[PDB]
Amino acid sequence: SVPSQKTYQGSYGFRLGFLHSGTAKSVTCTYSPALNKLFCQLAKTCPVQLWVDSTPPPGTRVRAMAIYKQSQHMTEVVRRCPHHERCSDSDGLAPPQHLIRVEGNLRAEYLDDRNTFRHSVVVPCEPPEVGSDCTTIHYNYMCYSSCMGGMNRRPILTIITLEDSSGNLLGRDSFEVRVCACPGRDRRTEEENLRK
Ligand SMILES: CCn1c2ccc(C[NH2+]C)cc2c2ccc(-c3cc(C)cs3)cc21
Ligand SMILES: [Zn+2]
Repeated sequence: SVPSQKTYQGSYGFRLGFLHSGTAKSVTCTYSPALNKLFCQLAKTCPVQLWVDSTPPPGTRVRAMAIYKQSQHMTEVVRRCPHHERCSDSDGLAPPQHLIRVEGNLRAEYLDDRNTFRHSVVVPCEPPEVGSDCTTIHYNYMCYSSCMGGMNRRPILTIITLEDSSGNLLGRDSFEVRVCACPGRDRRTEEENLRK
């Protein structure tokens, strides 16, 4: 009824990482460690790093899913709003209803869960390229947090799960997301509110 959001490194020491993009007015995606919150513009690239301490088996996958953060909305499926689900901006793979897309991975699979109706996007887990220390997935969020009839100003969390080939849990991490016009300014405002 509600997916777990408990952080779980598991046997492979799985966790996320984020770039340090700053808070200039021009920034399109920026992560706040103090808030555990990603701020991004609509349909812009959000790089999310995957870190492990040891190599998981072939066939391991990485799934992303959004849920509402507030308990009174947690059972509602997070989906694109009535406008954006009809705006014909598909990449030829993501269903138009899905909030979260993976950019530039032809092996991405999009699931409409037959029992919970929740949306998710899953890719094969891959090792870092030679010369790199981690692997990065590029996500896009396809509605604003404010979209009426959709998220409608309700905060969401993205849950990233490391899964075996059957879909069993190997690791879990999560972060709040705000999709907004000015992520740099909103990160500064919310960090100031937190300090106050
Ligand atoms: C989570 C992404 N990922 C990593 C992230 C950080 C580091 C540490 N670098 C210093 C190593 C790996 C790593 C090693 C192997 C694999 C895989 C191998 C196979 C066969 C499938 S995935 C994935 C990996
Ligand atoms: Zn929308």
